[PDB]
Amino acid sequence: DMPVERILEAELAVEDPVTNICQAADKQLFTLVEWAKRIPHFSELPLDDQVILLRAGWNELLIASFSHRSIAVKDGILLATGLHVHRNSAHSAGVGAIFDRVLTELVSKMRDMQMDKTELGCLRAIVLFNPDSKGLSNPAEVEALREKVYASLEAYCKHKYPEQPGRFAKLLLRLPALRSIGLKCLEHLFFFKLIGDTPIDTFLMEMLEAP
Amino acid sequence: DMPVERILEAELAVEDPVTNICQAADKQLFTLVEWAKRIPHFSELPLDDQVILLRAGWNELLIASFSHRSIAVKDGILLATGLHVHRNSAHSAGVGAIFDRVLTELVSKMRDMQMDKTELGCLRAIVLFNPDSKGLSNPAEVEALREKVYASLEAYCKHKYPEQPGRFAKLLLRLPALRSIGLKCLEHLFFFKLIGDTPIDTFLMEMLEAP
Amino acid sequence: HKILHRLLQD
Amino acid sequence: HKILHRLLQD
Ligand SMILES: C=CC(C)(C)c1cc2cc3c(cc2oc1=O)O[C@H](C(C)(C)OC(C)=O)C3
Ligand SMILES: C=CC(C)(C)c1cc2cc3c(cc2oc1=O)O[C@H](C(C)(C)OC(C)=O)C3
Repeated sequence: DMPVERILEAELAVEDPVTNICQAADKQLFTLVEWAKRIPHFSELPLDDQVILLRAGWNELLIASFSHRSIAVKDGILLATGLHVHRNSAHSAGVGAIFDRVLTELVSKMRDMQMDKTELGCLRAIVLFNPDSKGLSNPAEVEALREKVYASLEAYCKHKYPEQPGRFAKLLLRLPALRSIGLKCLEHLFFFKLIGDTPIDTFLMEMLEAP
Repeated sequence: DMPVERILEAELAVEDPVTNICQAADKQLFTLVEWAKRIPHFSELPLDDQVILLRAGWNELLIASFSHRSIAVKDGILLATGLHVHRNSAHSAGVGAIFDRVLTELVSKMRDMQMDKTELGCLRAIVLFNPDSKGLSNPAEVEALREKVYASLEAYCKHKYPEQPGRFAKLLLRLPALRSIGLKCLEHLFFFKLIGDTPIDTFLMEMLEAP
Repeated sequence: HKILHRLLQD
Repeated sequence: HKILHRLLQD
């Protein structure tokens, strides 16, 4: 079973701008582990698979979270550190293109449809249970959990928003945007690491390690 | 309106291994334009938006097509040129990693669930109607068409496969994989272009142009 | 993007 | 991946 109540609980339990962003990322990685432990059945996966899932999913998971956190702000993102990054500040730091993608493809779209915290939590749980993650000892088990999440998400959407039959699909169809943005954010992170003039903390650094 | 019948019709109407793959890609780009013209309402979009949509979507569109074409073959892909690329041949050409992603994340998953041609066509139509495409004169119009496709796809799935309530979501949740694989395939293409020892034909080359 | 435009024209 | 393992351990 995969109750949306437990998924919302997990969300509520955890509730140079590039430097501030990277500092926020590291901080949130610790919080991400605690979030994942609160997602039903995650903790009962083999430890190595928990590792694979979080290493595969961390960037999209963090991106989804800060994007939804920023829905009430115009032309900016809210970091969990309490810091705001304005569009202008991002642009002035040479990261304007990817920042604008986050705002247009994620934040504004979450705002437009009033994505709620249960829906966000479920989307994040779907991302977490990524059966395509390489090295999984039992991909079918992870596929099964993902199926349970999106079965539960749809039921939630049909009950809470019966006037919006396309809402469930609309939620899922932000996932390709999240995937591409996640990949581009990672590319920037690897560059910041390569260049060496951006402090990267230990957990964030560990995520940039090879498998 | 967005009838799945018209979308299937479009699919049926158009029905160094790296070199062969690139040659196949160029060939299929011509066919892709004809496919898109057969997708309801696409031709009635402004010409500049038709251009944006196909330039944004071509690689994923082509990847979806060859992946579904290859479901009946083991450890290989079927090119539209009639040529087969075996996993071993791909690996021996230095493109094994991305080839394996195509096989595991797309082909094998399409095979596992027996994705049919209507479903493929609809997924491709969703990819085509990408409202996140930059420069669109009316993104809302493209969003509307995408909504119509996935409304129709779901109805098809509920009617044809009522025993599989999660099928619709399962179809949509191959789209993040398609997006990431598309991005990686593009990266390889840009490298083949940069290196210069892979022939790239005119239409494929045009797709690698800047906007 | 001349090829694409031409093909979409008709 | 020592940090991740340790945090997941408990
Ligand atoms: C601005 C874009 C660039 C490309 C520099 C970029 C941005 C980026 C942003 C965030 C991130 C990693 C990131 O990697 C990047 O490379 O995790 C941080 C969040 C999830 C916000 O932690 C909090 C505090 O919630 C948000
Ligand atoms: C093998 C992977 C690499 C990375 C070299 C790679 C593969 C790849 C494959 C195809 C493609 C573009 C591609 O770009 C790539 O860079 O469009 C061709 C299809 C869609 C098959 O046209 C037909 C004949 O249907 C398929």
